[PDB]
Amino acid sequence: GDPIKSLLVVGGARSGKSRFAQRMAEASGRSLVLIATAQPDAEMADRISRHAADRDARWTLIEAFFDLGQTLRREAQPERLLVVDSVTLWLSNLLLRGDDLSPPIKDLARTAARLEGPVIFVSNEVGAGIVPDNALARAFRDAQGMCNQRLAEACDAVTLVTAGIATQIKPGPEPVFRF
Amino acid sequence: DPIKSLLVVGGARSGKSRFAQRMAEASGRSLVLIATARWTLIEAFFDLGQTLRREAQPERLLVVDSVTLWLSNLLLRGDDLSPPIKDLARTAARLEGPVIFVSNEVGAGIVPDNALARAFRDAQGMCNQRLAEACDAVTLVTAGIATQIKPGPEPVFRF
Amino acid sequence: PAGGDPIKSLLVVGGARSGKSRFAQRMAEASGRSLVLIATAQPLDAEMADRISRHAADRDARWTLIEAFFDLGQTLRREAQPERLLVVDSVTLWLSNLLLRGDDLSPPIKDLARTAARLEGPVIFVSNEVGAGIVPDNALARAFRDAQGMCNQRLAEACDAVTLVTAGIATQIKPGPEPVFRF
Ligand SMILES: Nc1nc2c(ncn2[C@@H]2O[C@H](COP(=O)(O)OP(=O)(O)O)[C@@H](O)[C@H]2O)c(=O)[nH]1
Ligand SMILES: Nc1nc2c(ncn2[C@@H]2O[C@H](COP(=O)(O)OP(=O)(O)O)[C@@H](O)[C@H]2O)c(=O)[nH]1
Repeated sequence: GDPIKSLLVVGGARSGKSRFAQRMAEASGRSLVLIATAQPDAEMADRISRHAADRDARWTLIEAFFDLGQTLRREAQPERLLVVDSVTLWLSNLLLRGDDLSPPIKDLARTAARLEGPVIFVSNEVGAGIVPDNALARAFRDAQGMCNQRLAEACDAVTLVTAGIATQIKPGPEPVFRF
Repeated sequence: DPIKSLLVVGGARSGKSRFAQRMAEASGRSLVLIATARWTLIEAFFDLGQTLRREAQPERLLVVDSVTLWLSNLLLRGDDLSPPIKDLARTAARLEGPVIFVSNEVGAGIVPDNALARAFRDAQGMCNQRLAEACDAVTLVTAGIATQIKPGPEPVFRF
Repeated sequence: PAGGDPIKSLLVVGGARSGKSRFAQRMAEASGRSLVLIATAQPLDAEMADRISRHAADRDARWTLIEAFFDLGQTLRREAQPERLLVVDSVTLWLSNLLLRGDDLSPPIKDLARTAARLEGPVIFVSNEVGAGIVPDNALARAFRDAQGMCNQRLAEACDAVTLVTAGIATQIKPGPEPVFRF
């Protein structure tokens, strides 16, 4: 079909969303850049090594632990495809630093909608479990859900990845009901 | 084809509440909100079934704010949830006018450590299955995007 | 191949109390095969014993039951036959049994995924999505969540068909062409 400038990929923990984003990037023929958001315990180091092992010499790596929107604005061009490592771990970095999450979320969705070069956003679903016991985890769950809603609105295409299988949900007609 | 009932399921801050609200405001009907200036507003923490029967008319379009919190209530009071959940599903088929039920998916994380969360997780799943079966239509809302799963033929696999 | 042609393998994925077991049961009862439940659930407590009771009560006398708390791949390889249909109770509870015994999870996950390629008869795998909540507090819960996600990826790749069950309603996601994008 026609080229898009923005894809959002939403999936659970260890859903295959990362691998799916990587394959969509490697099929594009663009210059490939990974926008890394993960801060390196041994659980994170293992993830970062797994991902790095499974990326060949075509890939450039730029770190953006906090300044993700600014990084996207600076690095995006038609000749390149940027893949955001994890929207989730970027949100996690802001939360734990003390940041108010609503402005950076609003700014990222604004940036997504105005992109001049293609970007794939990889993000977690974290909303389909029980209400968390502590306040900070409830605020994170809330913000990640708000963030994915804003990004889905801004982005040209949205895919859900379940057990390694991609399903497109945008573009697509919203269901209509007559009562 | 017109429908009498819609179940809307999503995660926390999925966009499902605003999806259900917006489906009413597209309907041409007399929009009403149930809680557990074109809108009325009613409370039903413990009667929901009984309530919906009373407050539904052919011209009205009710919206249940959370199935999720009504469940919580019966849970807290120590109620056997199997009969009430069965009742509300029967109710959902026989309303005097249309109804949009808004409900959470809560089963797609790990098994909770405390008994009450485990019991609520279980009831919420059974409740969504029973409302999905009774309702004419069911939509999954994911990151603010609605996908229809009913009506539509369920897949069949042969062995 | 047409969609109604016999398949060898189906993965059914859903959250807790999603209808996934009933979906598997319905697909099995529509076949003409000898129906065998491969039970992985241990009656560790009253809550598990209740779930076991509900599953036993749901199944008419057409069903045979074979326990495989730990040795699931070996059980499938031994018990699969062209005239039988094997239904795996819960992949999730098999993994939970391995997690608490202390086994490394990756080798038996990969063995199960390869096994699903070359059974002598058809199989349905019922498994939980456990990835769509918040990151767990403890290390064992985090290791479990990660292994279950990896397991479902491997089973979905290996199986002829994959369905997501949500509020008791099945949606097919395999077979089906993957989305394609140009950038
Ligand atoms: N402790 C911890 N581990 C994480 C976190 N985020 C990701 N991980 C680990 O990385 C896994 C997800 O790996 P990844 O390849 O990113 O998954 P995919 O892209 O969904 O297939 C999880 O199951 C965890 O093991 C986090 O915030 N905390
Ligand atoms: N305590 C405990 N309960 C569980 C576990 N696994 C499943 N259950 C219970 O069994 C319910 C799932 O029933 P099941 O018939 O398997 O659901 P379906 O196949 O998803 O409809 C859950 O909501 C829990 O109440 C577990 O590991 N521990």
